[PDB]
Amino acid sequence: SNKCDVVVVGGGISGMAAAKLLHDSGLNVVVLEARDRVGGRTYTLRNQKVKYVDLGGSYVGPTQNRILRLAKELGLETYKVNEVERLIHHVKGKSYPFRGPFPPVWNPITYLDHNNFWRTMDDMGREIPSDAPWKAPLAEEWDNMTMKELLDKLCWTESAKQLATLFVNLCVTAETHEVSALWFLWYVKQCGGTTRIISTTNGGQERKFVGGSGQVSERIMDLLGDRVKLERPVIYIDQTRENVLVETLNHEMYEAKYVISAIPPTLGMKIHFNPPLPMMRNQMITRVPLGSVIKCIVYYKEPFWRKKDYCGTMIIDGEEAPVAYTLDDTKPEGNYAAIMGFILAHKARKLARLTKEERLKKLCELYAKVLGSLEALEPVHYEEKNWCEEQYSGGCYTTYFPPGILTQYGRVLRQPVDRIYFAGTETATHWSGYMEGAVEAGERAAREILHAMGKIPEDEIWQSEPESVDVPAQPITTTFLERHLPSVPGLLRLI
Amino acid sequence: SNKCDVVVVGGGISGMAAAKLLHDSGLNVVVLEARDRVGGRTYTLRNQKVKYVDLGGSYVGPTQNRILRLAKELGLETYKVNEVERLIHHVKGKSYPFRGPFPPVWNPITYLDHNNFWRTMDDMGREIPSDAPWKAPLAEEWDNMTMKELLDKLCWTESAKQLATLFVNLCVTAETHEVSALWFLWYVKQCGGTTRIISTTNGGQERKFVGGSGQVSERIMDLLGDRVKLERPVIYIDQTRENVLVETLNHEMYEAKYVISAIPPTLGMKIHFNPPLPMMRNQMITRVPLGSVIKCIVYYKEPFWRKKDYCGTMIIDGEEAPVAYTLDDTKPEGNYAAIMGFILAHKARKLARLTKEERLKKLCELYAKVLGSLEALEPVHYEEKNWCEEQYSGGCYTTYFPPGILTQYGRVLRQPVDRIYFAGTETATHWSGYMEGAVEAGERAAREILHAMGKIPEDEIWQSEPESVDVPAQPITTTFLERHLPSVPGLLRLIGLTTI
Ligand SMILES: *Cc1cc2c(cc1C)nc1c(=O)[nH]c(=O)nc-1n2C[C@H](O)[C@H](O)[C@H](O)COP(=O)(O)OP(=O)(O)OC[C@H]1O[C@@H](n2cnc3c(N)ncnc32)[C@H](O)[C@@H]1O
Ligand SMILES: *Cc1cc2c(cc1C)nc1c(=O)[nH]c(=O)nc-1n2C[C@H](O)[C@H](O)[C@H](O)COP(=O)(O)OP(=O)(O)OC[C@H]1O[C@@H](n2cnc3c(N)ncnc32)[C@H](O)[C@@H]1O
Ligand SMILES: O=C(/[C]=[C]/C1=[C][C]=[C]C([N+](=O)=O)=[C]1)C1=[C]C(C(F)(F)F)=[C][C]=[C]1
Ligand SMILES: O=C(/[C]=[C]/C1=[C][C]=[C]C([N+](=O)=O)=[C]1)C1=[C]C(C(F)(F)F)=[C][C]=[C]1
Repeated sequence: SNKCDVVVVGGGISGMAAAKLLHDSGLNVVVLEARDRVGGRTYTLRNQKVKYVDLGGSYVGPTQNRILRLAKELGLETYKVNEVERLIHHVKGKSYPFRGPFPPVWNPITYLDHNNFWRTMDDMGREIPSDAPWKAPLAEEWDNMTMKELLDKLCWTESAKQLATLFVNLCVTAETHEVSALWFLWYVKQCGGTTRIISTTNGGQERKFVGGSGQVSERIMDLLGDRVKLERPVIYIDQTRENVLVETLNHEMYEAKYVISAIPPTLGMKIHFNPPLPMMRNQMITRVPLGSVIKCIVYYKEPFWRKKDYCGTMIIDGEEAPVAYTLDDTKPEGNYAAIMGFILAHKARKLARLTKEERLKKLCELYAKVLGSLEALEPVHYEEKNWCEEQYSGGCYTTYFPPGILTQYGRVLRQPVDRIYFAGTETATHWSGYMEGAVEAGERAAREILHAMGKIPEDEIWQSEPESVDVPAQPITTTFLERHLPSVPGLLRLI
Repeated sequence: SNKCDVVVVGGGISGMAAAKLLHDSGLNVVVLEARDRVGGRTYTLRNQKVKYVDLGGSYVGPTQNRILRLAKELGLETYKVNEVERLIHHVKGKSYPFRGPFPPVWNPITYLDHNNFWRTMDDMGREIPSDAPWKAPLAEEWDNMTMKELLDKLCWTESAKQLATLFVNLCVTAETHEVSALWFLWYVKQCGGTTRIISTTNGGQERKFVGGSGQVSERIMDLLGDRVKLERPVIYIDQTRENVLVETLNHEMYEAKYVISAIPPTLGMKIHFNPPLPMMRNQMITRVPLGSVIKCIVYYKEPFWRKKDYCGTMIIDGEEAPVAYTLDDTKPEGNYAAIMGFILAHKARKLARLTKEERLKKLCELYAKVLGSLEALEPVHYEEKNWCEEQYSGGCYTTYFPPGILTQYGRVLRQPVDRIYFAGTETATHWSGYMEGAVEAGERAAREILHAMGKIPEDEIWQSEPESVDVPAQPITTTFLERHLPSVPGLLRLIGLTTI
């Protein structure tokens, strides 16, 4: 057997961040990675046509201080996603350009309904503990409803319900009827609320890494050398003896003091456990699917949309459109002009039966309509990735919780099982679902082990992160009218 | 490698029925079973205090002709569960004895609401094809609602909503808010509807096997001999070469022409696939949990409840009650008197924290109150099994579908993946979730392979089953009033119109 201090299962950002922290503390770590690459739900493809492209997780922004610090230490730089010109909201077959993060509305009833929807998402979130959403005062009530039920109650207009639906589909790559209202409300609040999660400027989509986010995992693999074992899917963990035994599919055995599980929760099902897992974890890992998305990048000769004072952001309502959301993916130098779009949730499943060339035609025709430009019909290149097909991800971006699961099983997610500690972005308390949450959870799991070893005190397990000097956060603000305008039923109670 | 025609993954009733059919057809089969025993979600415990007891699946009944036929061919016999005396419905801390399968209501408005609830479940079921529920005309609308939402729309009384809640909890070991309305309506219709699924006499809970249901899998293992490999959990299936390669945890390799996967769909996640599964199955097997249940059997000196004209059936509403449903589990000889009860859904999670002795105490106190009998506080023995702890089951009785999954992913549940065919009760079209459905699916998967091999024509893949001569099925009937009485909103519309 190969003997080490800690085996880390998974070489995504979380497992690499955990392995780096333990290595830096002087422990002998091994990373066992199922794939022939590191990075997991991050994947940067390089070729002459694109230079580089993120086909998985890409964006970082203010308040994501851990991923920004880790990347800076590994030598990476960010650049800003283009948001100089106007965003577009495409509604009932017409483009409405706008500025500011929230698509505006002009009808006064629709205005009250939209304002109340976003305000209510944040009001509900203020009662949900980031580190324990099952402790929300209405946890059971909210966990026993889907987001479809909540939007049916809250939205008096079809306009608000359609945009709220798009919000859920885009944020969590899942239908409103698939997901728990408590879990969705927690998910938004633990990113800093509605404005922060939906924003490019001053929010989650502000920046990308120069050369791709895959460099985070690749550069930690560079540091660790042959401590990273590629094509070593873990099949078996045995905790019955003095040392933990970890077996891989290619017949290798690893012996360690402790294990970090840095894989999506449900992919724990791919490991046979001795002794069996405790009942609550045994069932939990069958109840926590990942969402569905195709990330598609269409390349053009120039960023032609900018000539029409459009930044390349499109928010596209309705069933017919394959893509509900796009961002400008042009490189910081103005070259490799491109539009990134997502095919979300049921559409990822519906449109997966098409060929790559058929998806490209649908996207170009959509973009030609929304940007009002024939130039959209002349792509020079195309790259896409359907994350639903990945055996060792299960989907993207993250794990969602169907109704009833977070209150019954949520407490299990980061509970250690003897000498197995749990990392992965699903176990974070701030930007869970993101690269930021991956770093938080991997470093916290590593520090749980250092505490178990008697190397650090209990109060050092959870550590605050200084604000980035390069990407400072501006405050989220609201107006008097936003805070105090009535809801639609509120306007009716006054009549 | 060990070479054969067909590797069957899983030695539950479904894999064992598949293996038996293939063996009987002259093929070389191997069964790879993870556990040190066959039977899976069936498990018959034998000891001197109980003689035998089913801690997993137990009951069979009219219309379950495949399991009856298989068991009969293996030399097994059935007996009837005791339903001679009155059933009890316990609600708001009082017991109401009754006869007939449905707990009755006297309040006229409540009666309309109850009648309409059961009628509507079956009316909706008649829109849903057993072999393709996603083809129901309103499949998307019904799949995008939980059963909680459906009961909130349908039940105009708390009485009906509370009974309907217990019905879902007991039938599918899940909460109403956990499960798709389309899936639940399918599940009930593919068992023959509300009356058949809830009934003891003339329904699913009519009979048990003398000596236990585990004998089905055990007697097939006896016929197959050393073809059944115990403690062989499958970890890897490789279809990249001319023969399929199947690898076990204990480092054995099996080579076959075809594979039958006879495990619960989500337990396919325990296998690494080369090439990877197609996208739809890859995601489906992360979306289909099994329910939660502890099956608990309390033994007594005598079946004392019969002396009070109670058969031992208790239908118990109330968050405080650990157990929502019981049956008499006395042996057919009248000895080893016992009450079987289920701890369902969230209660199986909440009460798993307790010791075995603490659960026995809570159950005895409950039974004493419901039966009005101090004798219930004098148990002589106790057996239980929490199925939520089983690595190689995932839960019991069966797999449930949360909202949105059956329409998006249901088409791939029994779609072959190259040379992998899918059995297991979850893939059945009649009594899916039951031992009957295990037999249907195992035999159908085996015939798909016989067809692939050119041994049988396509029209022999799906085969009807002659009715049991031992267990005749009475038809499900309704009265004129049951068919035509209005719902509560129907009555309100009649009132509004009159007064006009
Ligand atoms: C896919 C995706 C993700 C995504 C996104 C868009 C798409 C299409 N957009 C994002 C964004 O713009 N910004 C952001 O911060 N995140 C975004 N995301 C999500 C992000 O990619 C993920 O949150 C993060 O990458 C998750 O990291 P984590 O380290 O927690 O998880 P992982 O990447 O899935 O890594 C797990 C690794 O484990 C290996 N594995 C799996 N099973 C085994 C076994 N049995 N044995 C050994 N290794 C195993 C996987 O192969 C993987 O490398
Ligand atoms: C648990 C339970 C079930 C049950 C019930 C009450 C309880 C508490 N009441 C029932 C009843 O009264 N009447 C009835 O007809 N059914 C009832 N059920 C359901 C019933 O037990 C199940 O429907 C039926 O037994 C399912 O049979 P099936 O053959 O489809 O599935 P299985 O029994 O789960 O068998 C699967 C086997 O596969 C092995 N396994 C799992 N993973 C692997 C791997 N990787 N490799 C090899 N073998 C594997 C399992 O160990 C099992 O033996
Ligand atoms: O929820 C939103 C965006 C999330 C989001 C989450 C993860 C990853 C990414 N990304 O990679 O792009 C975007 C949103 C929503 C809206 C709105 F208002 F239309 F609903 C307008 C803009 C953005
Ligand atoms: O749905 C019911 C019972 C299913 C059921 C399904 C599987 C296995 C078993 N079992 O082993 O006991 C019982 C039911 C429901 C009622 C009612 F009406 F109260 F809801 C009254 C009696 C029975």
